Amino acid sequence: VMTISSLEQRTLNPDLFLYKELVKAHLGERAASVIGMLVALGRLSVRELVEKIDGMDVDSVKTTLVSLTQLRCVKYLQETAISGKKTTYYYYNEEGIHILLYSGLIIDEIITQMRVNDEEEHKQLVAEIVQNVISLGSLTVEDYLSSVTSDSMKYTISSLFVQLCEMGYLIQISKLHYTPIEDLWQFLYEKHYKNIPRNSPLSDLKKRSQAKMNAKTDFAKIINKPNELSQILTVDPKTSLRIVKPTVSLTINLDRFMKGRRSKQLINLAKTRVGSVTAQVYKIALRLTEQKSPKIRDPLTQTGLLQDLEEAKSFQDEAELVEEKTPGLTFNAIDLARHLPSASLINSHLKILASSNFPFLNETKPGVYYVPYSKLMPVLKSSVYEYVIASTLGPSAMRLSRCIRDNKLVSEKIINSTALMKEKDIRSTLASLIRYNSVEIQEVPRTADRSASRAVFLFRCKETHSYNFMRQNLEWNMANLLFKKEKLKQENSTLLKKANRDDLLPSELNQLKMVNERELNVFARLSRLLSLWEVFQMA
Amino acid sequence: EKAIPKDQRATTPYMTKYERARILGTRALQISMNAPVFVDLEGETDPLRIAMKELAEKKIPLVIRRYLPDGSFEDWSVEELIV
Amino acid sequence: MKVLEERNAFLSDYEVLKFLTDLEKKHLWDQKSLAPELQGITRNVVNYLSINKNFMSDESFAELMTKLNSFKLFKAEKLQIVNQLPANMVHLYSIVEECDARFDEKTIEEMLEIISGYA
Amino acid sequence: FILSKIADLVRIPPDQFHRDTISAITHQLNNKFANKIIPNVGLCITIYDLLTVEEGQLKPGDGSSYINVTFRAVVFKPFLGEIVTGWISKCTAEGIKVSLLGIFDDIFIPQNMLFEGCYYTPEESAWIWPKLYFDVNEKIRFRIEREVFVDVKPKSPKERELEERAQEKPPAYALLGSCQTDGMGLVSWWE
Amino acid sequence: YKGEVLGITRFGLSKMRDSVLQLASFEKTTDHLFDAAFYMKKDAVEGVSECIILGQTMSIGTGSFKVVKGTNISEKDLVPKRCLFESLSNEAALKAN
Amino acid sequence: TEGRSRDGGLRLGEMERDCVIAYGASQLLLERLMISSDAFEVDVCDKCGLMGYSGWCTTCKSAENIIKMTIPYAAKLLFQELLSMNIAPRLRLEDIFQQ
Amino acid sequence: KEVVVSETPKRIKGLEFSALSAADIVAQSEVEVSTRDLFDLEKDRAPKANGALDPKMGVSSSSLECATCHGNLASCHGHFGHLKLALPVFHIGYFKATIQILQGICKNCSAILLSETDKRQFLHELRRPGVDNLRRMGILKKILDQCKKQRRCLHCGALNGVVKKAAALKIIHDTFRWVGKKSAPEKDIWVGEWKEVLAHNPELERYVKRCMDDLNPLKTLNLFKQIKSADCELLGIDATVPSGRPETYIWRYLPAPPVCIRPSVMMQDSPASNEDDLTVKLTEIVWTSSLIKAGLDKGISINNMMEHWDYLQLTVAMYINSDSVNPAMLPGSSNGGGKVKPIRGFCQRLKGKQGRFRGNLSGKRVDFSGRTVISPDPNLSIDEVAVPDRVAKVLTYPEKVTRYNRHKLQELIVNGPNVHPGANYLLKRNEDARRNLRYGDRMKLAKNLQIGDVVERHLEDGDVVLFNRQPSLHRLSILSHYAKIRPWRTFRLNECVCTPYNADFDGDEMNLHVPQTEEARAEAINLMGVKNNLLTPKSGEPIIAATQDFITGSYLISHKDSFYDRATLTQLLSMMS
DNA sequence: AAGTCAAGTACTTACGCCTGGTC
DNA sequence: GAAAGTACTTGACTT
RNA sequence: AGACCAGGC
Ligand SMILES: [Zn+2]
Ligand SMILES: [Zn+2]
Ligand SMILES: [Zn+2]
Repeated sequence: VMTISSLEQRTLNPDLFLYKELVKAHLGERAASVIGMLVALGRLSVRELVEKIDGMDVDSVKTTLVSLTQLRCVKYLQETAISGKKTTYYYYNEEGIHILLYSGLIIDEIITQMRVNDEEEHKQLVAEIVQNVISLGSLTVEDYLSSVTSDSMKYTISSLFVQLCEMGYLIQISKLHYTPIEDLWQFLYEKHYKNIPRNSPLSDLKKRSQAKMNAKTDFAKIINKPNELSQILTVDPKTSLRIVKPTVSLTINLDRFMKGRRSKQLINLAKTRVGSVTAQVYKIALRLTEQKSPKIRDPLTQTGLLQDLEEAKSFQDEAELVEEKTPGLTFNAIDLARHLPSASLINSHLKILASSNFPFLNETKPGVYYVPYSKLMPVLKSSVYEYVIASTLGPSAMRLSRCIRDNKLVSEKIINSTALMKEKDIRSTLASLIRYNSVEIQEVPRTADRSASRAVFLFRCKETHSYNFMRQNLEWNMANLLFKKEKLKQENSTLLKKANRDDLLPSELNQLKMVNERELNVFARLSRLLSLWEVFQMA
Repeated sequence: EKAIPKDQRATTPYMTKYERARILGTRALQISMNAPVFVDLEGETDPLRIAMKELAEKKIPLVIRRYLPDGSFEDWSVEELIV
Repeated sequence: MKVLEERNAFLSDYEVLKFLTDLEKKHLWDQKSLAPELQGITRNVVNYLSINKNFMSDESFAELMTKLNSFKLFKAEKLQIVNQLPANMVHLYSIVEECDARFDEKTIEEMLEIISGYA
Repeated sequence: FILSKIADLVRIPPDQFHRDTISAITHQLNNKFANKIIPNVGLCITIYDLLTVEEGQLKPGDGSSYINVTFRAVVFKPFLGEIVTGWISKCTAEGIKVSLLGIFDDIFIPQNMLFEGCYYTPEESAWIWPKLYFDVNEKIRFRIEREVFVDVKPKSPKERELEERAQEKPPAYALLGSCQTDGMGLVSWWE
Repeated sequence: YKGEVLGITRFGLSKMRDSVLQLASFEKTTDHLFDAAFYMKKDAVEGVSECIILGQTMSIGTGSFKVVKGTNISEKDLVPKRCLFESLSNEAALKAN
Repeated sequence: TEGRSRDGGLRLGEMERDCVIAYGASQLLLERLMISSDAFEVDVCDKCGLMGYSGWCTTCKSAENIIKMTIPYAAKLLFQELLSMNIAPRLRLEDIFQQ
Repeated sequence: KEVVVSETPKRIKGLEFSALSAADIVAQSEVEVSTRDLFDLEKDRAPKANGALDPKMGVSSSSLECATCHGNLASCHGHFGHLKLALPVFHIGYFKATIQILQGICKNCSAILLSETDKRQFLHELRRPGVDNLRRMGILKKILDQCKKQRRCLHCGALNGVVKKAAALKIIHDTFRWVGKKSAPEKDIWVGEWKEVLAHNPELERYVKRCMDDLNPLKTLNLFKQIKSADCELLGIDATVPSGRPETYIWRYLPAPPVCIRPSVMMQDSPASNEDDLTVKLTEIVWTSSLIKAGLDKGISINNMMEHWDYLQLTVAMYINSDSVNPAMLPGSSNGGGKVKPIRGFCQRLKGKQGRFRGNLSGKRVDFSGRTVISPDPNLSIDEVAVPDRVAKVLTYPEKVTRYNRHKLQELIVNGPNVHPGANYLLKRNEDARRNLRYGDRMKLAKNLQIGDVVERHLEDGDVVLFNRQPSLHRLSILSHYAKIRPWRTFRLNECVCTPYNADFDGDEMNLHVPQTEEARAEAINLMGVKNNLLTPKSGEPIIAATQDFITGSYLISHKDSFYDRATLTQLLSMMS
């Protein structure tokens, strides 16, 4: 009745509307059009935009194009055909809107981890700098330096610039860094099948080894190019201190921002399982070793090509061995209570972090101890997931979830016995558990091929389907959240315009405090479930 | 969209019997709606028989319009057409 | 229905009465032959218009341009002074912005004397 | 007053075939607008001239004549700030409502931007100034300020039949203004 | 003419015609209605048996042409006449400034 | 209806239907199979093409875009049949005039 | 006030076929079913309240105020309302296509399994500007047979097999034809899973096995909620997104039909009112639906509810279709017996021939008609057909009196609807109900008779009527003649033509149709007329001429032997004319 | 082990229209 | 019990 | 309303 229950919008926009919702708040109108269409139909051509919508031809497209490029909201690729001419195809770019869905959250960690400098002028300084970075979408150093006032300290803002290069965070602008992972692999795939001068028709399987191995080493140099390079940033001419290259520009990055929150999730699990001091001891390790830790960067070869059935492991364990290599080889030798803002050696507090392992924290090698980034994720997904059902439903829903996960695929016979207590309430919460997916249903017959009821039942599996249900939690929570926040704007729009011109009456101040209240609380709810989604996007 | 000039036409100069069906039908319908008549009327009844008489002297003030497949339009006057 | 433009060349009120005298002339021409639903605007226009200037002309209108040209008052005021509050002091002070303003002592009184040269 | 330029399609029956086109289209266009209010262009009074008229078409199911023509209609609106003669009609405590005999009573000036010392009384005395005042039947000069447009007729059958068996918002064309510049509201204060 | 010999039978009657109603007319019921909805077909109302459903005219025979009458109106008298408005107004502002 | 003791009528069959088609007469078919049998008017909106009562489109309340025309009763009944089951037989309209 | 109103003539261009998704039915919703079973008769005067049938849905009777609108039968047409179905009960018609949408997608990640340039090539193909419908089914087939051979999913996890749809309405996908004697990483877990089963109770699993894996309608619906945007185009679904993409091919809501679809059948004597089969269907649905609604929490168990929900997909399938009613199912009560044929309520009445599309829709009925036997006559010239005055009294025709008819038609009014030259009806331009002239009046009523009125005169000479024989064969069946008024009763026409109708007389039957508008009337005689139809459409030879006695009669007259005299030749010429 | 040409089983329609009595 | 055709899940034969 | 059977061309 009256449809105000929002059943109208409920069915028809999975994923999708997420993107063009955000960019609408960003810009709106034409900007939401192109991207929203770039999503729905996927790969898109310049002329193709005009055909579909009748979008105010060639005035809007050329305007939106450069607008999307500066903030790099479009993945760009150009090639040709055997017939002739040229073609330029655009893709929905990485997650760049998610960064627009981040903003201050990134700047948060930027300010908080800028410590080792104690409560300085930095707070107002780089906050002005970083806000100028993301907003413009690209920043050249000299033109940025030109914006700084004269007859003052020029290297005060450059006191932290060469400190902006730091370890992670801001890196240089490079070339094809924005590029489809599938396409760059195919572009690098040339000169490999292209390589042989009619060599010899022996061992066809050697064409495999040739192309692959040569592509892998050529892939490593490309992906590690943005990762760590000290050429541009560490330039140090005389008559000065170390100063970043005035020519080469910079850009923000996925590296330590996606890592910092990943450590938080580890801390949240840590702090749960140990004391506050132990969480700190494990923290100081992660802060130093986060540089060489792939973690969030893990698959990196996954998108853009096949894995295998047979050779899947020969791919997978090839990654697992280099996931064995770098953490084992490179990472820190044993230190003693490094600095920090309990005397002697704190390794004893590590040993209590050692002896107690399951699920995680401190599995070791002889002579050197470090936490694996491979086997760690499964127990990380376990915990958070079980806490989700814990928060959602009562304590009954918890206990049964693992009851299916101890052994696997069994009937109600040993379940009723081994679970807890009562049949009818179990059947109740069985239907509540089986309500939305995640246990599926088992299909095996009884004394027939396929006939009817009384066939035996079992409960099992569905790890990825019990994952994706938290990916539905991604958009539709934030959706109505941000939407009815935006609807709160246009409703009070006549007031807000009056407030802006004023920057009177008893009741005009009332609705001023009203919206502002709702605003502050709706952003606190946004970042809340934002932190929840971020952990669920992997495995 | 625009009409081909009166100068040149690819269409046959004669008229189809299907055309005669609508002409007599149209004009007679306007008679029942109380229009005037451009021809001398002997004492009689009905719109139909006075319509055939109206066509005999070709007093119909109508211009027949035809269409090609490409939309090159057309213009054809009843009076000029001959059978 | 479809509109081909906002506003065409500015039409003040003179020829309204003149060409609604044509609308008059055509249908029944009112008061004379007295011895649809167009009567709403018909009786309305002629009454409001004519009653003003009583308590008009042909040539002198077109000859009123002379000093009305040399004056820089532009447009909005131009066709406005045709009817409202002729020829006394603060009357014309209301219609035109910067009425007293620039030129005061004599030149604006030249407006008063000529618009008093109306009737 | 001002001259609008619009286009339109006209249906003339067989009954008008005996007369001339221009005379037939005239009467029809007069039945179209006349006193009716035209959206966003202001209020229209009469019709002026005829142009562009071309060959009319015919649909197989009627036998009438449909012609699409454009014409320039005489409409009404002075401009944002114009002063024009009129006089009041009704009243309450809001502000005075001035009506120009010959067009509409739609003009209404509430008291906000009016003079500092004016107020309504329930005493049946209309308005008072701190120096004199007036009432209906006396002429008033009023300046235009604000103009508003509405359409709003999606009335529900559920909602419509409600008002029918049970037993205002008419702002089709509405103008209002601010007279605070001295010398407004009566012409005999001068002279 | 399509380049392959087929036709006149329900299996062969779907070759060219994209009109779903006339094909569901001759022989079929359930399949064509659901199939056209699945693939989200559009097509058009064009043919004869298609038009007799929606109850409108025909594109062949008597309905192959459009009947039109002349307006007979002259091309001259249409021109408007403006007086006294375009004289005083513009010429006043255009002198010396 | 058909038969006797109620009232009578006649039948144009699909076999006979082709005959009047072969003559090429459009006008005769417009009168006979529509006006002579069942003549019905239906309110339809250009946007979200559907059917409604009076000036209300239900799901969208406008009354501004609603255009009223004529159409056989069998059509509307078929549409109310189709739409009852899940399928969308949407209708879109254009204008005859303006060239 | 009083703003202007405009109108424009509008034709029909095309249609758009698709599935309404979840938004529209609740938007078109007037009321909600709720309740259950039980037509919800108020127990006093026995009116319906809410439920399936209700004061506002549609109306089955002549009074019955609708309360959505007023004017009952002669005004109201129909209104829509929805129904809530516990769990996503499966579809019927889309089921064949539901296998295909479930085919090309890999179950693990629930995404398309194709690879790069393959997809890139096909996406370029269909976007070629001109395309035949045949090309659609050609590629959409191809793309679906391309995913058959590939045993390897690309970017996501592990993989699986094909879906062969084995059973009806039971979808089970067999993971099968795994690499022969080659250990899979998944198989090692697979066989390891069963080892923990056969350990506890070795009896049952070895007893019956190898049924592989199925897909529940609920979980395949949750499997359809992942893929959005990307490409649904290779799957046949284009998104301009009024519709929410193929999440709509599974029943969730439901469009409960108006009362204009099926009424409550009345009369047939008796002191009561009778429901119709389609009403019984959905009112039963609310029961078997709410059965799960009440359940699933408080009482019952796991495997009981199962077949009842499997019984639900049986009901809805039978509801809108035919042969899905008996997939290994029989109703018990007392036992006894089943086999009632007509129960099908939807796809049948809409089915071809008698029900809707052929018989009813293009098979419509002709008003203003007549039928009677045949009988010869020499005296009627061809294109003339004599119509008896007795059936000419009940056969009318519309006439609009203008400028001419004023004289005679006003005389026809005062004449009366008894004698032949009269009028049975009158219609004034002021739009009354109608004026039937039988009961009274006449007289003074003929004094006014304004021009814009309409009066129906009796059929008379000089009119146009088309003639027909029911077993139609060719173009020469339907013709058109002039009418006439003669005595007795019969349809008599010239013997010159027995050819086009193939008339042996013998007491056959002949159809009669009289046009209405002046347009169609002039169309019939000036085109379909006999004089123009004198020649056969095919051979180009005259199909009509003298026959039998006329032929042998002309022989003896022109016979070389016979002679005649002036007096005899005189009357013979006078017999000619 | 894909790619392969030839095999067993399962489906929708086969007559235009009318005029009578019977459950 | 209609007969006529068309469409849909499996084996030799290769590589 | 949905049914039947006989029979007509
Ligand atoms: Zn609508
Ligand atoms: Zn109703
Ligand atoms: Zn997959």
